[PDB]
Amino acid sequence: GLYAEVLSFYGHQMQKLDGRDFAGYAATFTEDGEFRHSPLPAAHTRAGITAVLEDFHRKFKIQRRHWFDHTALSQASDGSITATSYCLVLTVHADVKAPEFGPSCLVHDVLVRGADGELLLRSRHVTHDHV
Amino acid sequence: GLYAEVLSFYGHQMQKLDGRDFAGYAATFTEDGEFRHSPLPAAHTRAGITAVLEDFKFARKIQRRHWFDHTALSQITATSYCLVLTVHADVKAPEFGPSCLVHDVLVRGADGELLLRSRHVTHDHV
Amino acid sequence: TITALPTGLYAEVLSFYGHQMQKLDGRDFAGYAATFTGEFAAHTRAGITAVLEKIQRRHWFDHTALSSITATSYCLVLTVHADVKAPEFGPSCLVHDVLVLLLRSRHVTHDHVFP
Repeated sequence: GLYAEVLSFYGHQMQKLDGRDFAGYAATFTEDGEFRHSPLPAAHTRAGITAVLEDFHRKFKIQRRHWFDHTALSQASDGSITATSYCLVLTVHADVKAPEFGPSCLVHDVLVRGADGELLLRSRHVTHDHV
Repeated sequence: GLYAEVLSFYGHQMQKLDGRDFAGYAATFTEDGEFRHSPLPAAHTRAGITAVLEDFKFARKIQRRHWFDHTALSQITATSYCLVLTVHADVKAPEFGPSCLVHDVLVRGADGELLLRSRHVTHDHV
Repeated sequence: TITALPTGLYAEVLSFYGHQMQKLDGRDFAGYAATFTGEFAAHTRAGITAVLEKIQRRHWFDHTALSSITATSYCLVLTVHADVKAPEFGPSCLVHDVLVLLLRSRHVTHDHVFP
């Protein structure tokens, strides 16, 4: 049940990000949420995560898609859920049917539960397979 | 439990489509099932969906794969990413495209099976 | 429906694949072979490990379909070269598995190889 719940969490989360719902995407993080886009320092809090998303977005006629695969879960000692997933970024250009691909990434997530049973992302660290 | 069942539903459904089992694929729709390949009039009923698939360029040298990702269910309405792969004989690297959004409406069958009332596909490059 | 398999088993298979492929792609060839009981043709874990023996590969899976449990999945291999952001793709494969979670056999066919 937990595995399907995390996949569903990721499904809604990524569709917000790719739909330019940067505030909704940040809302899936804890309020002290930690996000490292690349090995620039990590962004902190939802407002910080939102700012980082806008800035890396200005470079983008463009429709981005963040595909996930092979999510692997494990329980930490503090009740947190460690998640590691593959991610492949698609960049779709207007009137060009073939997307261009890259980067291929590893997504290191720390998930938490809480009083109301809902999951939230404490931290996300993204590494690039070509780096 | 429903989320895993929908992923399972898509796994069998897409493998039918990619295996050129167009009638089996249409059988995953309701009787009045509706399919819209792009914003082209939409096909109606199993025969209409099957006919549309038969008509639409390719088996001696082409193998297609319709990958799904990030299924999100809501209220059953389903939206998933889709990426089409075109594999050519003796060519290891597939051709990619289009990248699509799959807007689905899921309902409960009489046998208790899942079925698609409607499927609307949009293309990310349009 | 009455012939459907439990949904918990389906998620368990996806999780099984998630841990399994990450070991393989991390060049943990013994850990990957440890997910077999098994034939791959190579036989037993020691034979599988030996056969497996700059570049970072990723084996993506999709559309797992279950039916001993017979499993068939799509697989797409990514080859990522150092300092090159766009991966190289291929082959696209079908993964035929028999689950008892552990594998006796994995039969991989290539979509670009026609009869």
